Amino acid sequence: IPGYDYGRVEKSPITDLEFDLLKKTVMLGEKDVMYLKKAGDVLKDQVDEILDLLVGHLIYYFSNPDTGEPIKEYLERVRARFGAWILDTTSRDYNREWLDYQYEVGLRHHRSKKGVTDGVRTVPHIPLRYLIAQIYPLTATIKPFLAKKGGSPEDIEGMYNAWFKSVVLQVAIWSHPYTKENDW
Amino acid sequence: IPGYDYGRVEKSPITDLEFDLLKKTVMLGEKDVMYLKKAGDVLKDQVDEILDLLVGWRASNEHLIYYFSNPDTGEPIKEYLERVRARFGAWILDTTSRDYNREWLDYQYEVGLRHHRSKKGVTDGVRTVPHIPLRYLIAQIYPLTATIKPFLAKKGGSPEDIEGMYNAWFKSVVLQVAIWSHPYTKENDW
Amino acid sequence: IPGYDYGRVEKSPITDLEFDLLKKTVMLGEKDVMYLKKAGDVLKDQVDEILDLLVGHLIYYFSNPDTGEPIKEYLERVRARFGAWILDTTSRDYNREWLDYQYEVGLRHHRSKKGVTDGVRTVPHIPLRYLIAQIYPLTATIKPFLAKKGGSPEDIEGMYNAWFKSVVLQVAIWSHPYTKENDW
Amino acid sequence: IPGYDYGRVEKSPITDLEFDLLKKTVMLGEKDVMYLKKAGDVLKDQVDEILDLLVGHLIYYFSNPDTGEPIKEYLERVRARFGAWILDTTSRDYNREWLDYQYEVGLRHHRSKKGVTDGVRTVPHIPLRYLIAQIYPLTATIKPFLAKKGGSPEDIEGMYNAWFKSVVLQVAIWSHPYTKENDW
Ligand code: HEM
Ligand code: HEM
Ligand code: HEM
Ligand code: HEM
Repeated sequence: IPGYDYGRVEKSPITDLEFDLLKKTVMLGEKDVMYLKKAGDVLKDQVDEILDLLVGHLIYYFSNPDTGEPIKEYLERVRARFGAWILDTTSRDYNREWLDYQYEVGLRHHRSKKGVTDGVRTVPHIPLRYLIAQIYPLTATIKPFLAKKGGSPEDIEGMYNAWFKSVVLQVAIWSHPYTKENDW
Repeated sequence: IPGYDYGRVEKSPITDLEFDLLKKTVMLGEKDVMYLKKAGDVLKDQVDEILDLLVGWRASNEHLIYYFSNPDTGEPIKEYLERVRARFGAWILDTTSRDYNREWLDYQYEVGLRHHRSKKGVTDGVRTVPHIPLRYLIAQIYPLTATIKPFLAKKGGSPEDIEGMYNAWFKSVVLQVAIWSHPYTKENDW
Repeated sequence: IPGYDYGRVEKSPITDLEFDLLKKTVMLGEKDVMYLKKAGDVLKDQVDEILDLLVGHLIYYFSNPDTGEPIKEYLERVRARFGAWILDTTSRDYNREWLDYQYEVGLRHHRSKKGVTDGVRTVPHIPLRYLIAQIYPLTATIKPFLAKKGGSPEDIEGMYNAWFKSVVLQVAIWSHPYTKENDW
Repeated sequence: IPGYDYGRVEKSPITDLEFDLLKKTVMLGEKDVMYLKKAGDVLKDQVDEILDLLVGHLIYYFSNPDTGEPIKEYLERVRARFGAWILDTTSRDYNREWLDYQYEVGLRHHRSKKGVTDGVRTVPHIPLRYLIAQIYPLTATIKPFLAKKGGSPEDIEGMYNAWFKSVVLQVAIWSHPYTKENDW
């Protein structure tokens, strides 16, 4: 998967303790790690059906800004990495390697690295306000996929809440290159 | 409620269209507005029980008390916790029952400045931790969303009712934090 | 100097803009900052003489209230901090650090923290009316010391007026814990 | 100066006595404190010239590790703090405040906080061996600047040796987060 750089990016300037504190704040515990891995099982085999809901109004950020035309090759390549992110979110251990890639992913929404990974000339920057807003649809979208394979509501809620915790935590990490020095 | 300034704050530097776009991004529709108002009914009469989970000076609040504290001594400011708790109590019902209009937007922006070094501590005249880091505001989206759901369900009803109320609350919390981030983010990055 | 906490106190609940507006109102400009620093030169070597005029209708507030007896220790320790305040007033940059200490000093006249710094059992509270009244003697007392080393009357007036501006500004800050919520 | 945190950092886990013993071992006495302050006079007005020799052999540690490309903003911001360190080394009183900042500076070479201050993704860790080796060039580089303004060789040697003592003492402090528990 071109540009997919999990495990191959530089050290994010967030410390291990600050990360641990962040996981504590979103209440990401051992239970959620289990629920996440279980979401990975439930979602593994529905990724394309998830991808069709999300990536294949914010089309604009996949576009050439001067013409407003979307970049097919940008959408395809990001979609593929997003497909991997679905399973990275569920199945990776949320360790320094994970933190570093989440930070990378945040830089790629940011003017710092947006468009660079796919070599496209695109909207340079995704405003923070939309990254945070997106927490809702990207959280809520997953839940029908978590439930389709049945099980217990407490299973579905545990998986769902763990996913929710991860999305928030990710966006919390991503905000670091968006926020003023000292305000993060 | 001292410091509670809903309807009495200055114009936030966010336009009406950017706000509307933000509500559209979190998918805050007329269904959610209805669900929010219905959460207001379900929650109004459980606020103190909600407040005890989140904010008091005899609450249950966790790794967060520090931001209610004197930084040099680490001691929490009882009067800060009580006054904020009262405003938080009103915020619960403001979140459910207010119309999400310019007046609302302006107060959400105010509330974000009050977590920010710009106005934290000023409202209660306390000498406190000057600034709540953005990372924690965003992280808090989860516990402040998830905490509400048992209270939405206690009075029974339909799961689709509870989910509608719950999701609307979720949308509001995200939208609020999205607004609050504006004084935290670099010029042009919001 | 025990209790002398310049640079080591918490954030006063006064904003940077409200402080700047306050300096604007007392007309504290770049000229006064220069004149203040020059007062610092003129006064540093007369502090003890200054202190003997001021601290070594006030005495009651240095006293045990039940017996009316003054607390030697309290007077000695405050005098020392006052000695430092003379030079802090002239030589510090009037920035957030300064503002925070002025606010601290106001709390120490207030029932909020009077007596705490020196661990004394004393008159709990200095009434605001006397803090404001004291603006005059604490301003006017300094002027002979500003003039003793000679120079130009315009020098002496510039130093004197800057000192006057600072004393007012300080008391203006101190009033915040004395005034009703919303009335400051 | 962004990130420049002298006087604003937490308590280093080195005691006052262990610090005093360290100054005793490098033979940092009252004479050196005087010589240091005199170096401060001699160097204050040559800092940029000094900075151009050192920071604007080990560029890699200012770099992105994956690409080896140096981070201009990292070099700029560190250079500015280094400029302040030159004058902090000469002019500060070597007290607890100073010790705490030296410890901070050592953590910033260490994997514990390297890159965090400037939010850069960089080489995570400066190996201890290079911190110690650097004692020589960072000591010897200063001496022509100490001599340029003339004076006595005994003046230049006193300033030079005091600088030498400080650099060693600093690195001695910095080694604490690098060394095994109990071996420092
Ligand atoms: C309104 C908000 C958002 C918009 C408009 C947006 C759009 C984009 C775009 C254009 C890219 C590719 C950026 C580049 O490298 O040039 C991208 C990458 C990605 N986004 Fe977003 N995004 C948003 C928020 C989010 C959120 C909250 C998540 C949650 C994780 C997310 C997940 C991803 C993933 C997984 C990728 C691919 C990352 C990779 O390269 O591995 N996005 N998104
Ligand atoms: C989604 C996240 C959050 C929500 C929904 C929320 C809600 C609120 C509300 C409603 C208020 C009072 C507003 C008013 O004065 O009218 C408030 C104030 C406050 N909250 Fe938060 N809060 C959040 C995050 C946080 C975090 C992470 C902390 C860290 C402990 C925190 C600590 C405080 C403090 C110290 C105040 C007093 C602020 C001040 O000095 O004015 N809050 N919060
Ligand atoms: C009638 C008016 C005043 C009375 C009775 C008074 C008395 C006192 C007392 C009892 C203290 C010790 C407070 C404590 O317990 O810490 C004190 C501290 C002090 N006062 Fe006043 N004061 C008055 C007005 C002023 C004014 C106008 C100034 C001008 C700046 C001033 C300057 C100071 C200073 C510098 C200190 C030491 C602050 C520190 O702790 O560093 N006072 N005064
Ligand atoms: C081979 C050895 C060294 C290398 C490769 C190196 C490189 C660096 C780097 C990359 C930084 C930025 C660190 C950060 O991310 O915060 C830095 C900061 C700094 N270095 Fe070194 N350094 C070395 C040894 C030394 C020595 C012996 C000194 C003597 C004091 C010194 C003085 C400084 C100073 C003063 C700063 C800025 C401290 C501050 O943030 O205030 N370095 N150096």
